[PDB]
Amino acid sequence: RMIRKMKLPGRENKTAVVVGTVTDDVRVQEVPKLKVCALRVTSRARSRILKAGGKILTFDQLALDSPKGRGTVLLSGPRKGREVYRHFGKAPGTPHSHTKPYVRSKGRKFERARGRRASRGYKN
Amino acid sequence: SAHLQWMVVRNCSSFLIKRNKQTYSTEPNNLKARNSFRYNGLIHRKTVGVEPAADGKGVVVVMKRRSGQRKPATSYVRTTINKNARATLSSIRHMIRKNKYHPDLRMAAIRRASAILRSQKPVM
Amino acid sequence: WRKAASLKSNYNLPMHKMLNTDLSRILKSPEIQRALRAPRKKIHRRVLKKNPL
Amino acid sequence: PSRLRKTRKLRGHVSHGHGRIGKHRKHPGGRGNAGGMHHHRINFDKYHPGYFGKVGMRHYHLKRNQSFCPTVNLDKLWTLVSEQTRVNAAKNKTGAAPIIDVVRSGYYKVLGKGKLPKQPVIVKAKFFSRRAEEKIKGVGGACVLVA
Amino acid sequence: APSRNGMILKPHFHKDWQRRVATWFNQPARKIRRRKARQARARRIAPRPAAGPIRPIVRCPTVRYHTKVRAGRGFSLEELRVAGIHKKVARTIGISVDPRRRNKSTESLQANVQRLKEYRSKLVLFPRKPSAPKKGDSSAEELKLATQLTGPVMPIRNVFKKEKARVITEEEKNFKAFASLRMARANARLFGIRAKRAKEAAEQDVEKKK
Amino acid sequence: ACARPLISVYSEKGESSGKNVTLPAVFKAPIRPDIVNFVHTNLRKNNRQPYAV
RNA sequence: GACCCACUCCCCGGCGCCGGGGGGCCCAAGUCCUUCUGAUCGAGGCCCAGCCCGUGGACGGUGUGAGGCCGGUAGCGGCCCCCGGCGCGCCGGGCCCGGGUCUUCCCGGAGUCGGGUUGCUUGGGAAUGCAGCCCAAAGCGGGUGGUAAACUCCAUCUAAGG
RNA sequence: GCGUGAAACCGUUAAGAGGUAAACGGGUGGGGUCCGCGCAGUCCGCCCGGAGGAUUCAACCCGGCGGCGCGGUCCGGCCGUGCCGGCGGGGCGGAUCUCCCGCUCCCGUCGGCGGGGGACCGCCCCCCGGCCGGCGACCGGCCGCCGCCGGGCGCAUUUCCA
RNA sequence: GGGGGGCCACGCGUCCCCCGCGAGCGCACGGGGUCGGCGGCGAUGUCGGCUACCCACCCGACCCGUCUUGAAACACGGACCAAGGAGUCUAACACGUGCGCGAGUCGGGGGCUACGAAAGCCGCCGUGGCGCAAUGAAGGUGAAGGCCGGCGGCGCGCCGCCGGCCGAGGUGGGAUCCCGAGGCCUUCCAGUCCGCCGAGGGCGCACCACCGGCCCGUCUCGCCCGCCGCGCCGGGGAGGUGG
RNA sequence: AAUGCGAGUGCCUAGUGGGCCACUUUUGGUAAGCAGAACUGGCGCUGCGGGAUGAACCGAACGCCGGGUUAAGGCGCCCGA
RNA sequence: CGCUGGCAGUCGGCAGAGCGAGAAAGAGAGUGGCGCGGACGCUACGCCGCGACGAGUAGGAGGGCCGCUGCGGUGAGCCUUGAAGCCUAGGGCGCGGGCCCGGGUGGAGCCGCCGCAG
RNA sequence: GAAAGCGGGGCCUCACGAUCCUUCUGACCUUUUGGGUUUUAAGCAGGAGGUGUCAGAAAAGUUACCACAGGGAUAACUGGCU
Ligand SMILES: [Mg+2]
Ligand SMILES: [Mg+2]
Ligand SMILES: [Mg+2]
Ligand SMILES: [Mg+2]
Ligand SMILES: [Mg+2]
Ligand SMILES: [Mg+2]
Ligand SMILES: [Mg+2]
Ligand SMILES: [Mg+2]
Ligand SMILES: [Mg+2]
Ligand SMILES: [Mg+2]
Ligand SMILES: [Mg+2]
Ligand SMILES: [Mg+2]
Ligand SMILES: [Mg+2]
Ligand SMILES: [Mg+2]
Ligand SMILES: [Mg+2]
Ligand SMILES: [Mg+2]
Ligand SMILES: [Mg+2]
Ligand SMILES: [Mg+2]
Ligand SMILES: [Mg+2]
Ligand SMILES: [Mg+2]
Ligand SMILES: [Mg+2]
Ligand SMILES: [Mg+2]
Ligand SMILES: [Mg+2]
Ligand SMILES: [Mg+2]
Ligand SMILES: [Mg+2]
Ligand SMILES: [Mg+2]
Ligand SMILES: [Mg+2]
Ligand SMILES: [Mg+2]
Ligand SMILES: [Mg+2]
Ligand SMILES: [Mg+2]
Ligand SMILES: [Mg+2]
Ligand SMILES: [Mg+2]
Ligand SMILES: [Mg+2]
Ligand SMILES: [Mg+2]
Ligand SMILES: [Mg+2]
Ligand SMILES: [Mg+2]
Ligand SMILES: [Mg+2]
Ligand SMILES: [Mg+2]
Ligand SMILES: [Mg+2]
Ligand SMILES: [Mg+2]
Ligand SMILES: [Mg+2]
Ligand SMILES: [Mg+2]
Ligand SMILES: [Mg+2]
Ligand SMILES: [Mg+2]
Ligand SMILES: [Mg+2]
Ligand SMILES: [Mg+2]
Ligand SMILES: [Mg+2]
Ligand SMILES: [Mg+2]
Ligand SMILES: [Mg+2]
Ligand SMILES: [Mg+2]
Repeated sequence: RMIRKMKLPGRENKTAVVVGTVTDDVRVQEVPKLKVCALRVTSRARSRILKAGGKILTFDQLALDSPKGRGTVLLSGPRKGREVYRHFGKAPGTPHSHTKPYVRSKGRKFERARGRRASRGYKN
Repeated sequence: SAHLQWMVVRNCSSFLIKRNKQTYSTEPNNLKARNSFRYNGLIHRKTVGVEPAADGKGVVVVMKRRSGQRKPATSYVRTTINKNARATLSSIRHMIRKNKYHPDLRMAAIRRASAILRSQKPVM
Repeated sequence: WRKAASLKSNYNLPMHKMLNTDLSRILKSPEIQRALRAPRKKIHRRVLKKNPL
Repeated sequence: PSRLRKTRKLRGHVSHGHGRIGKHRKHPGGRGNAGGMHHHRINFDKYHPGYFGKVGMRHYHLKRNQSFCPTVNLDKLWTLVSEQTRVNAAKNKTGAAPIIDVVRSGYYKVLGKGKLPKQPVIVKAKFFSRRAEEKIKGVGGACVLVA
Repeated sequence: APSRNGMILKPHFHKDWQRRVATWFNQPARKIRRRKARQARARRIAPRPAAGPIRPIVRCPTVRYHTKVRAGRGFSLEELRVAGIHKKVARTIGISVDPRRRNKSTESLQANVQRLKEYRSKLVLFPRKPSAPKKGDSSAEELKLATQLTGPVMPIRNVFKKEKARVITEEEKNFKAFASLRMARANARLFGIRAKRAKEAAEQDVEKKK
Repeated sequence: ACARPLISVYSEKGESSGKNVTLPAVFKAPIRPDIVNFVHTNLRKNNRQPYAV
């Protein structure tokens, strides 16, 4: 996601500023050089970035380099990426609501009969 | 750094007293004896201490040299001022201002040195 | 930080969140000091409203 | 830490956070999952749809080990072997293709979800999906079946 | 009474569970007791290995584990008979034997035979009479260098055969794996009914001739 | 930081000997009293003996 | 049974001798000078052996609060008894022994299995286990193969003795 | 039934009070009990004036110590989550490759596989040269300036003391 | 426009339409009070002490807890005092928050080596749990494509078939960031560097709304492709719909 | 169009689910301090000034104070005027 | 409560003391025509400045240098020249929970701060 | 109906019913467990058999011999309003 959000036109030779953590994503083969400022960088992402040839800064280093944050691209992770957000919204067992229910386990006989089948009762 | 170890010692130091809605410090080189970042006598690279002499008369002025910071045996230089009440007040002020040695403690050093000389007078 | 622990299986020293921690020397550096506005250290207390009438 | 709990701030308040009118009685609606059909039906239908009834066939002596088939997508296909396996084929000129044994890494079926880098592979797997074998043939490669 | 949103939980605390509570406060006490018993046994059998008899190379059943290999209970009688070791003498020299095991394959059989040969090459056998050596036993220079083995005897390690990056041939590029899987599944599913329909076709058409 | 000084090995008479050891990188690890307190107050409960009426 | 190869050492009981457990006794150093108290175990000091011992600064007692007053504590510390194990020599006994390839023979647990029905039990669902009654076996047999039944192959054990 | 000895309740002494049961909130007043160890009322800095007293000021000399140094770039060291090189030596790791050795199928020949090298790659450690950058979590000697101390010289229109 | 009193009006030198620094000195309806003004008393009877001991007066003032629409109630509990006395622990789940590591993470079970029954270590002890893949009752299946050239078929487009190149969607809103028409004064214009602002124009984070796309189940319409078994075989397309 | 105001959005969540009174509208009843509705405001959950007294009426809602002025009420005496 | 306000500029003989003012932006660089002196501050979890506001049952949240008992650290803490406890017409602090001193009684142990636990 | 069109019940506003079980219908449908064939059985999908206390327990009395937790949320006295 960092590669795609810094691959956009116009934003070359800029510092990607991350407040969270830069984690490695292993389903990508080529890493270009990147000037990175983050609170934390994981050990295998750090190796890939430094082998690509970029720099990894901390926030005091960013404050020394660009005090006003010029030539920077602020980035943030997907906030709805957590599993907690699939259980949120309109309640399950309501028409047109694709909300994940809370089950002790998933399977054939775990909440699949009365509110889910047109055969047994009704379907929302 | 001084800020870094101040964030450790600001609340859980052994020199700290918190009673009667006041806070202080029993630190050896804390002139004004209060718990603060500016007046803390051990976190800084350049500290000034003003203490009474071992015998009845005189004022001992202590500085911290820049070379041995992890070497507390030879870190502090000590001088003894057994003079009149005015030339010691010129001398300590010279030692701070002309040497540019931690210059925001000069009036605190003079006010401590006046109090030591007042305490070494005969009582009424 | 470049050589891993040899008697442990896979342990490294932890990374620093902040390399230069002496923020006094950070703040009174010419890199930061030029990109600041003028300090507004004048205290403006309240004005007793006299009746102009 | 009981000193951080709500009980220490509830000393002096008569009903202890539980109400003057409706008291903290013992079980005022039944015990456990009582009344799923009758008086907790609205909660059970508004939050647990499908909870009552029978669906599907029974299987008496089901052992989970027979249907063991762990899957790996093709975007994780190159993480099973080392990096010097991958870069040596990139610098290679004779067209030799490295062999990835996913049963050795602990996978049985290969599904094809992500991209593959433009270099030949020989994937040995117990099962393949159709898009998984076509993405390997399109990049140029072999899908070897093993038992 | 249920709250707004949550799981339907079934806690199994409806019996008198507080009577049968097993606490683990004697766990660091039983670890020391097991360690002292282990060291007392290791001192009791002084040149014999501390783990015990050697366990054979064994495949695991039940397809989740059929790729791994394991330590079994004992060497089979076929394996001991091929290796040339009597079954009532093998237990006296630290070879674990069970007679229940069968040998369906050849490769595991010869692997355990090689396992027995390599252990027999490593066995340092003391004389039954210490004052007088015998025929089938070790010499005096090996008994003074004979020590006690720590850990399992000849530990069992899962090996994987490394293969060269091979050049893909034209017939390997033509193999349709998914089509082969689907047609093999269909031919396994439809084998009996096809043979029965062929039997009916041969039975209805032979009535025409007679 | 990254600068590792050269600590001197002292003899049993109190004076410095000729041996110098470079400072290990462990001494430049971050200082986290909150994590030290969290580890200490959770690991100090592990030596406790049970009490009950 | 025959053909070959290979064994001269296993067990117990006494006689006598060789290096963990229980018990008993003991093992360092201040009551040193000033001083508070009703009594000190308090306080101050003991130089350049930084009072003395420390592998002993756990505890308890002693007229408050003691490493050095006492019992103790530390120590691969000592001394003195008793019991047992681990071994050697000898006597009186036993035991008079094996492995491999062919050849000829032999081989199994019954009012039990199993079936019906009844009742209890189990997660076991056309019956998981147990028991009562009735029926009641077979020997290329019998049991199991988590849906009752027929046919046909397979796989796997050998119940009703210890 | 004897450490400490609370409250409820009671006796007595002392003080105060009393016909709207007692008690209470606000606001004062009076009388007591003690306290301020009250009862001639704060000191501090500078300057001026008047009576005194010191072994005394500034400036110079010697010695010690400290600070700073863009000593534009003084000599020498140390470090680098710095970067390149090498007729360099080494350890870990690799799903990058490949002379002896056990065992195996077929005649000491001939093929697969268990096992140590050997090569390759990555990282790290230690020796070499180069710059870069740091010594403000990490400096030494000379030199320059400034400050302080001690000892001289200062013989008092200076400085200090009440 | 022509021929006595108040004006925050007081330059010189032109072109031309209408006919950039003077110093001083004081006063004060001016960014919240000062006096550079005073007087009495004070050592055995007086000074100060709001609070706390007692008493007096004026005004106010019904006994608390609880249930209740409503309690001072002729509603219940209560003579008085001391001590004890009531949302705890375990398990499970949800959500928030802090820490560590991070597509991984976790030794909880086991093993090694006074406090210490602690702490440390294991990695071919990561078995195993949870997460990384869903969907179907199940057999099972299992998460972008587009363009071009050549060939075959249908009657210029489509389908199938081999080679090349491009490549993980778009629209609207969107913190932040990028460019810069022009400009931010000292005697006057050109004039480079360092900054600062800015009309307008862009790449657009997270997130939301929407339109597309892909995976599994199911329905409808259909034409094709594969070979070791040519088949009640296997694989695909288009359009809705359930997860 | 005027007037005024920073908005939008997501989790977790206690208590409650006996109510009562008043202007106006209004059902049953001879009527009720009766029973039952609509709207708004109250009481409940709330003290304060006034209605002598007082759940709901009139005024007005509350941090601790000094000065001034009022509301609803009042101004012979209790009792401020 | 809000201004998601202000202060690291204590920038001193290596000095020049400022950002309250109706009007987007620099007290910018270069290029040509004696006397050795200057209050306080800043526990940044700190300090300071402007406004507006303050009812409360059931209930919820936050802050307690409020209180009790025990544990790990720490006060070169207190103590037979008198600890805990108890009494008090004594002096006080804090809105309050409560706390600190003085007198008496008593005769042996007790407390403050940083965390932990009930 | 010539066609435009109209019609997937009644001109509109009522005439009706979950899970579990049973029964019928539908597919060259899935499973029936080590495999194959055939009955049987279990599934998937759509109707029905019914809960009228109609969001759906399977249910007669008596107590002056009586018992408990409560209620002035509720009667039999007085007192109130009328
Ligand atoms: Mg409350
Ligand atoms: Mg209650
Ligand atoms: Mg509550
Ligand atoms: Mg309730
Ligand atoms: Mg409850
Ligand atoms: Mg019901
Ligand atoms: Mg609730
Ligand atoms: Mg004692
Ligand atoms: Mg002493
Ligand atoms: Mg003692
Ligand atoms: Mg001593
Ligand atoms: Mg002794
Ligand atoms: Mg002794
Ligand atoms: Mg001993
Ligand atoms: Mg039986
Ligand atoms: Mg029974
Ligand atoms: Mg049962
Ligand atoms: Mg069978
Ligand atoms: Mg079956
Ligand atoms: Mg048996
Ligand atoms: Mg048996
Ligand atoms: Mg006593
Ligand atoms: Mg007594
Ligand atoms: Mg009297
Ligand atoms: Mg009155
Ligand atoms: Mg009540
Ligand atoms: Mg009532
Ligand atoms: Mg109420
Ligand atoms: Mg009441
Ligand atoms: Mg009454
Ligand atoms: Mg009652
Ligand atoms: Mg009573
Ligand atoms: Mg109590
Ligand atoms: Mg969480
Ligand atoms: Mg209720
Ligand atoms: Mg009514
Ligand atoms: Mg309200
Ligand atoms: Mg009101
Ligand atoms: Mg009236
Ligand atoms: Mg007023
Ligand atoms: Mg009146
Ligand atoms: Mg309030
Ligand atoms: Mg009292
Ligand atoms: Mg139609
Ligand atoms: Mg009709
Ligand atoms: Mg009767
Ligand atoms: Mg009756
Ligand atoms: Mg009753
Ligand atoms: Mg009533
Ligand atoms: Mg009546």
